[PDB]
Amino acid sequence: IRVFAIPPSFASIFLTKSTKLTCLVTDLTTYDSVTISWTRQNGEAVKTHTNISESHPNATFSAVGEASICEDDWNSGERFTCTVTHTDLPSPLKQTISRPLHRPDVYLLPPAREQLNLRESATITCLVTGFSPADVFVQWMQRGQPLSPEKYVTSAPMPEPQAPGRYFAHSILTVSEEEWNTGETYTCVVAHEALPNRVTERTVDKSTGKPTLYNVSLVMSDTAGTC
Amino acid sequence: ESATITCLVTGFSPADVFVQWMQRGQPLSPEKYVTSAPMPEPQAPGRYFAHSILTVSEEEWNTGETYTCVVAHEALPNRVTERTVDKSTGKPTLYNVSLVMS
Amino acid sequence: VSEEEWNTGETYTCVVAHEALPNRVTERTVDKSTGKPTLYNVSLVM
Amino acid sequence: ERIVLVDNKCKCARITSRIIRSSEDPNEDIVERNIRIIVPLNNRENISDPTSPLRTRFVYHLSDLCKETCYTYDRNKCYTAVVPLVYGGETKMVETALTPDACYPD
Ligand SMILES: *[C@@H]1O[C@H](CO)[C@@H](O[C@@H]2O[C@H](CO)[C@@H](O)[C@H](O)[C@H]2NC(C)=O)[C@H](O)[C@H]1NC(C)=O
Ligand SMILES: *[C@@H]1O[C@H](CO)[C@@H](O)[C@H](O)[C@H]1NC(C)=O
Ligand SMILES: *[C@@H]1O[C@H](CO)[C@@H](O)[C@H](O)[C@H]1NC(C)=O
Ligand SMILES: *[C@@H]1O[C@H](CO)[C@@H](O)[C@H](O)[C@H]1NC(C)=O
Repeated sequence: IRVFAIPPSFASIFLTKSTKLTCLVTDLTTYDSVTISWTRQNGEAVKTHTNISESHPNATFSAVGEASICEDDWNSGERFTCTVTHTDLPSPLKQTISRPLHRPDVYLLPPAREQLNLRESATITCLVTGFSPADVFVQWMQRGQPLSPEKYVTSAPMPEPQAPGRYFAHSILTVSEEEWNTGETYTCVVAHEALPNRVTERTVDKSTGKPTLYNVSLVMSDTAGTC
Repeated sequence: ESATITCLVTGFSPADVFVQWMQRGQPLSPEKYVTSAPMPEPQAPGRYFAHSILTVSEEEWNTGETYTCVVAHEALPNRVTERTVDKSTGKPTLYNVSLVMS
Repeated sequence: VSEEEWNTGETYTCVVAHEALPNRVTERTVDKSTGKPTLYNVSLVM
Repeated sequence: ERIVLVDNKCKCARITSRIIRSSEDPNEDIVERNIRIIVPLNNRENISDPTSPLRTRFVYHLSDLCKETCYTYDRNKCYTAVVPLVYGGETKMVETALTPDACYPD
């Protein structure tokens, strides 16, 4: 009988386009179809749990109050409460969750040259910094197709020493060094609250970067007005 | 507004990495730089990666400064590996300037 | 080292062991590209 | 084989980058920017106003033109002004065509 109330993440409200306001109760007694009420100030209760634990070898009966509601509902930030009606514990379990901006400086870095010299692999990170709070969605774009979650890893956000309010999150894209040599445009896509389009598109490739040679060519032309 | 240098560390299997930042050959305060906790890469489950982030003023970066990043780990041959960059740490950036009076 | 090796530009790091070093060891790097600082060539064609 | 990143017409800049393909070796291939910017060298500071003096100082902010009174005329657009005309006591203001082949009746 675990007392836990977890809210969804702002990365999930765009990745899945759905929200679930749940009372995470695990290690419950082996009683099927328990009555768990997760009601807000308005009074609506979540739907009964389906496709969830009913009998497990570890006896961790996970009774979760999952229900598909509007994504804008939790954006409005109504207060949600948990009410537990269980036969083993007559006393109900009560817990309440609630929610309390800077432009996300999502800026992109090229791979180091020593990665190229080693010829083992190449790494690209999107330095997602200067954003508050930690809720952020990081996704990778290449060849016009979303990369599988296996290939990339996004770290948990950490407090920034320079700005206590603003946080930073880093996510590396590890690819074969032969792949980066050919142009795949390695597009970086992010989502954050204090952002106009909800998407900022950043791009790094081999075409754009610090160049080895600069030929700036000017002609002291007299025939003007034709360019 | 600032200059941020990312210290990318990959390949430590015991998952216990310690990173400092030294400027001008002297150690820096732990407040300025922050090091993330290790977590494994998907390519190599055995190995782990961690990042050290230092934020410094852009004007100080314009002046030639070392900002050496050093990584301490058991599996290193000397147990300490230090790497450095600079404003001109890259390729010499050859020019090919052309001016025409035609 | 061989002259042809230096043209290939391997790192050749140097380490020193000492008590007075706060890290007890420090590293330096020298390559073929450690010099040649922003060499320019400008063509004035009429 | 070159990607034209930015082609601003008034500054007449051509921001384009090319990569020289190297031989069979580790990658040290040269990345270049093929920028070719053209000066009018005789246009005036206020491009719309014909009565301006010669401009000598041409300021080319390369980062700015990627994303300010502009330098050279564009044949696609019209840079036109109004000039007074007199047949006698009366004064009439008539729009004029500063450059040909741009505002020609088509
Ligand atoms: C000098 O450039 C300025 C722009 O900085 C222009 O002045 C105005 O331009 C608008 C748009 O063409 C006109 O509607 C106004 O009538 C102009 N102002 C005046 C006082 O005429 C213009 O291109 C140039 N100014 C002049 C006087 O030619
Ligand atoms: C710049 O250099 C390349 C070769 O490196 C050449 O093909 C190109 O024409 C040069 N640019 C100009 C404007 O001449
Ligand atoms: C730049 O160097 C190339 C050789 O890589 C040469 O062909 C070209 O003429 C040079 N550009 C000049 C002289 O403007
Ligand atoms: C400029 O430098 C390049 C690089 O070596 C060279 O190939 C080119 O011919 C040079 N041009 C002139 C005019 O010196």
